[PDB]
Amino acid sequence: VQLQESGGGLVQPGGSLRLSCAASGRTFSSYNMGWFRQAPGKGREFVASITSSGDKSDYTDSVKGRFTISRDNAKNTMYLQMNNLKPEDTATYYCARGLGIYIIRARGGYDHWQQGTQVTVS
Repeated sequence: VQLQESGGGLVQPGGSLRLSCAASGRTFSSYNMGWFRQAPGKGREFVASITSSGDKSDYTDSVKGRFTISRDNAKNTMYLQMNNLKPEDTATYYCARGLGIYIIRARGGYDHWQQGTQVTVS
């Protein structure tokens, strides 16, 4: 296991949830880290990602202004703060990471994947 997700569960529409993703401190700040999500019968949609240093981040259009990705390199933990949650956001959320040489938007850059956490908006 390279990545361990926390957070998830049930949320009311308009509510908030924080996801987190931990990895080893040895190499933590060498990797971009992001979140993808998957609804049954569909593919893995990019949600957000953040560069190794935390200086750059990006988001899929439908979550801009609602979700914020951040990382605490000191604590070896990355976060997705999900605010104003909507039915469209129900999915399994996967933490992913890839070497910092990749641009964060490159799907092909994500080497490691967590097991996923289910988020259901009531």
